[PDB]
Amino acid sequence: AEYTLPDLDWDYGALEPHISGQINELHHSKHHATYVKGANDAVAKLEEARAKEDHSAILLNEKNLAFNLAGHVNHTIWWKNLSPNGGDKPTGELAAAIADAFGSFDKFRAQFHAAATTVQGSGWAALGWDTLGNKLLIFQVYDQQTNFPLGIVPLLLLDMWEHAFYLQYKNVKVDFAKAFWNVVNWADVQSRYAAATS
Amino acid sequence: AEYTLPDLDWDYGALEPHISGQINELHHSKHHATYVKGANDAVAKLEEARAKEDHSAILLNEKNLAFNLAGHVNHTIWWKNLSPNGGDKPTGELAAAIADAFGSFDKFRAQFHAAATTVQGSGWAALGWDTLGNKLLIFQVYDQQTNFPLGIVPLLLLDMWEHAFYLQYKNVKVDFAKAFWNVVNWADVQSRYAAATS
Amino acid sequence: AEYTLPDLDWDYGALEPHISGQINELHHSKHHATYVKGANDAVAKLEEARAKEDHSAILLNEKNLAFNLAGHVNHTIWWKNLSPNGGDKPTGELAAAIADAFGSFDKFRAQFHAAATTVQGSGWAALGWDTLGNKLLIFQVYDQQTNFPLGIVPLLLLDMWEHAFYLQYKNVKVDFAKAFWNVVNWADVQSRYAAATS
Amino acid sequence: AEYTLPDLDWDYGALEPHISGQINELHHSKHHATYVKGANDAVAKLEEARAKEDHSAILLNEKNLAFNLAGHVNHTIWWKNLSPNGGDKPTGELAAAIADAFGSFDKFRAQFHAAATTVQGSGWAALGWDTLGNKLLIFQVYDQQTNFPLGIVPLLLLDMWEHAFYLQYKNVKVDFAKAFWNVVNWADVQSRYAAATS
Ligand SMILES: [Fe+3]
Ligand SMILES: [Fe+3]
Ligand SMILES: [Fe+3]
Ligand SMILES: [Fe+3]
Repeated sequence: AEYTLPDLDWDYGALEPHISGQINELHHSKHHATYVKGANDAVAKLEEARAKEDHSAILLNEKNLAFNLAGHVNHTIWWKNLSPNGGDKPTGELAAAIADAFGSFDKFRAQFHAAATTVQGSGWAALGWDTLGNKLLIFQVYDQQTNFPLGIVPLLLLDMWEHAFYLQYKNVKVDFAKAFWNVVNWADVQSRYAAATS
Repeated sequence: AEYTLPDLDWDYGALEPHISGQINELHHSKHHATYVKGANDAVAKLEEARAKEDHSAILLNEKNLAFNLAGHVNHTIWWKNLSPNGGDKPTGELAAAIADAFGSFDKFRAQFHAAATTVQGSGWAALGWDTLGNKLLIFQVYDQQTNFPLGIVPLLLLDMWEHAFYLQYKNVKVDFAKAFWNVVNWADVQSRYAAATS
Repeated sequence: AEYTLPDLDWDYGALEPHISGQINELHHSKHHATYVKGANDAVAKLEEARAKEDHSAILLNEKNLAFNLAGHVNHTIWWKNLSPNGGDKPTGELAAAIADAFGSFDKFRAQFHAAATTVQGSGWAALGWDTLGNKLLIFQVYDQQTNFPLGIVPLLLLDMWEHAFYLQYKNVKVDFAKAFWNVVNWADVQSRYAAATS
Repeated sequence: AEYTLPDLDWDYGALEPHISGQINELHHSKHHATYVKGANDAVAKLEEARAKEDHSAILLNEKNLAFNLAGHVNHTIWWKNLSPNGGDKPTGELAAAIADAFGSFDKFRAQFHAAATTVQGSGWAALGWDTLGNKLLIFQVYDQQTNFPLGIVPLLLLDMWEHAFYLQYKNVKVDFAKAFWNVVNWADVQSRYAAATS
């Protein structure tokens, strides 16, 4: 049926001071809200293309279908990764996963931070699981749909779009990508991981 | 451990006349061969970055890791999708999947063809399963790692890179994307699908 | 010698209420400031690559050289296009240029607005002169360095990066791309045009 | 008026053995031929959009207008840069330009080669003149329209698209990017340069 904008497991301001409630609202209710509709639209148009056997604009339908389903898919997980009782570090299976995968949790943080802070333009930092080589990796996502292989299982995302922190951190993304760690929903992450390795 | 170039379930010329044996060789032994090594390299470099806690070139490591693991991941499936005893149409569960998903198998072919034939530059045509909205969709992949959402399960791919058909079809990709259907490994596709819906 | 961040021909708040002084500062002193240094860096690195005859990271040097020189080049013109005594419409030669080129000034505005408001991610709207076919065209720039032909002469740019209006307009870029017209430096534009046709 | 496919200043095989006559034909008469029409089309469509004040597909019109005018613009210069009586090295003003700009002609070759040989996917290697910082630089062009700043003056291009050498060199682009130098039209380059500095 249709894609729909999902509910937060918390109150828009749950995250201060690390993330502005202000931001959360706009993000969820505005920006997510949107991808959810483009998503639905593009699908719709393909529906119609095929029904009229006219794929003149195929290039454009695949690009909008890609772009919104993708922002929709990342913003959904972004929410789940966030949490007011989140923070510290991962434990057990995931935590181990991490150190063998990146040496230590700090090693991983580090790279994750670099990943995120150097996107040239819009983008995201993502920890995904490689079913290919059963590895744990970090990709630097450009925009919402580019720069990683098909089949990767997402684990922890961190929105680096300017609308993700400009109201608060302004031009200092560095500060925002730091704050980020203080609300990370490790639980959600650990679940995501278990499932993917299963 | 490392990524490795996989073995074909057939003899390089199994596919004539639809695809030149010549091509298959070059493709497998040359082009795939390569992505498999970049893949391994980029991983390696990240290993080293972190070990030297120097992520100055993070942008470049994530881009090479993305680009080769991605060509590696697509060329692997590309092989499996191909088959000398392949062809005709899908049956059962997948075949049904298809008609409710794109109206008919011809409707789907059509769109799939358009998808593929209009890439602006390098690229691929891909049928992937949406775990999000449990849908069956077609994406137009640019290069090897761009233009589709994270978490999509690949089902049927069709390499549209010039090195995929220039020796044979020259500038007429249209002809090649047609021939394509005659060696499609529906079996492989139907399996891929069952698994993803499971 | 080096690229340098240029001086504004006005006071940071000259532009309210159409553009926040706040924004102008950040933009100029922060974001521009930056591209000007990446610009200088990347150049520097190429200098060094060649001096050590090691172009292992060529991919990355060309990408940073492209990306910063490009943001540097667009933000420079962006400033010049802006003006507190700007506005209304173009006159004379340019104004004529425009109507034969896009039918009317409103026709052109319209398209220019659409151009800008639909970028998928970072980007800009640009009016450039085609020395090829001596035409006047509008391109939709992605990020800072992609989506237009080599040799185009820039005439009027409009920054659509989220950091260009989020503090003020928040998620409503539409509103910002409207306000835009009220400070357009037609004079600067008309000069730019004369020169290019010469 | 319209963009038109230009005439070569030589016979399709003028370039063997360095470039296959076969290739030249296909390239000129097929691939160029095409960009010249997309070019004309996209323009046409914008014409129509505006006439119907319907810019729903603006994203797609700007992308096709960008992509074909760009391949059209690069392939045009590509022809001019090529020459049967070409080769050796540049002289006078340009030659000097080069050594102060990249240290030596070999330093420049080197970087130019690296530039070209590592494109990830489609792309080109380009020497352009920076009116910004009056510099001489090399950019790595992705596809046909991405990866360099607006306002760069093209000087020497080298098509790295697979259809530019696969028939001949197959997967060994390295060999082709070498051969390249043997037909470079320095004259054309030296003129291009004089003009740009003027
Ligand atoms: Fe976002
Ligand atoms: Fe391939
Ligand atoms: Fe900006
Ligand atoms: Fe070409």
